[PDB]
Amino acid sequence: LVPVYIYSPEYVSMCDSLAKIPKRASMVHSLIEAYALHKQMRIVKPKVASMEEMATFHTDAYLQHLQKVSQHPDSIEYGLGYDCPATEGIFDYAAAIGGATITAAQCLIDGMCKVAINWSGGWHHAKKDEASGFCYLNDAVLGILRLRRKFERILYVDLDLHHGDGVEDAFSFTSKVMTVSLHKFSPGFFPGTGDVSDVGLGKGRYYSVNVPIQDGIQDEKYYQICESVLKEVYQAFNPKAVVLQLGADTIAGDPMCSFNMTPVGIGKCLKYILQWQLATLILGAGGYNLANTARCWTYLTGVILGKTLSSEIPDHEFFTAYGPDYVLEITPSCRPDRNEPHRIQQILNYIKGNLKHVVIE
Ligand SMILES: CN(C)c1ccc(C(=O)NCCCCCCC(=O)NO)cc1
Ligand SMILES: [K+]
Ligand SMILES: [K+]
Ligand SMILES: [Zn+2]
Repeated sequence: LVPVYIYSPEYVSMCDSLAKIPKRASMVHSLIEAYALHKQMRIVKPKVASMEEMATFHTDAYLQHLQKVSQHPDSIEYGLGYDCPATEGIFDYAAAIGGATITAAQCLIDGMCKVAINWSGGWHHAKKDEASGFCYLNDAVLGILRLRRKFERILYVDLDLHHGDGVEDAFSFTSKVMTVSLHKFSPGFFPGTGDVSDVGLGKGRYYSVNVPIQDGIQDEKYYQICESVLKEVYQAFNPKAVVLQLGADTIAGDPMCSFNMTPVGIGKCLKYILQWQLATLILGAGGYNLANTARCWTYLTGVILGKTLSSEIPDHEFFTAYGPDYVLEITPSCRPDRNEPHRIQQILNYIKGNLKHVVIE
């Protein structure tokens, strides 16, 4: 039907308080509203996740400590400290984002929509009892566990710059959820996991697909790799629902300065997934050039709505942040692509061999 847009003014205000991305949620929604895209979507207010719902993946012990420090020596033991500081109210922030993704997943299984959007979600590094990489709660896993009540095989596609290790670890032992992550992979780069030989464990073996990619990849080659993998994944795995993480830290201009992507390339990967006509949960999380992240997700929202957007950024609250040209398009950086053609073919062929075992159920 009409895409569902998870939004409430209190929810965006909560997401703006994250120290790593101040006011990014307001910038994203303000630009989407500036293009009047919210009038073409069904606005759904997100609920706050309960302790029972967060406990479907996270352990009690980790959730108790998170709730205590939210209002300590054992904080480092649960991954709280450096990348994830235990600030006041951090448990309610986690429950808010986790509940937003659960809400979007609930809309999918109720037949209310075929696409549900929660751009502020997709924190894919958190483990069942350990925070990691700015992630205290793994709302992506919680969203998958909610769709799992109705859909038998769920495909998780992680297009963030970083490896989605938390989601992959959560389902590394099952064949009922397949994780596919395209990410920068280089010794020293966070989180350091997700080589192409990472395929899963036990009965989940060959149901974890990882595409290690080097710096400087652009739209054309990226869609070549993504369409090649998604085509083989769709025919070998035959999914019934898709969870799509679209972190914008791959876009040119991001301080990560690794990939050299534009939203047009990500949108072509998104169009290929929407053509499957499946229930699709859209997440974001990643993105540290605030204006470029709003640019990307606004463009991707238009791709979902099938609309073509005006190049000029309309005047709004955060208009001054869209220099230097104040247009929606993003120009790739003039730096080399470090992806050798023979290395990419070697990675794709290795994945093709792994997926042949999936065609032998
Ligand atoms: C300049 N400065 C203080 C820092 C710069 C980079 C990092 C970092 O990458 N840390 C490793 C954790 C990265 C997790 C990124 C989360 C993400 O986007 N996942 O997709 C840390 C501090
Ligand atoms: K990824
Ligand atoms: K798996
Ligand atoms: Zn990232």
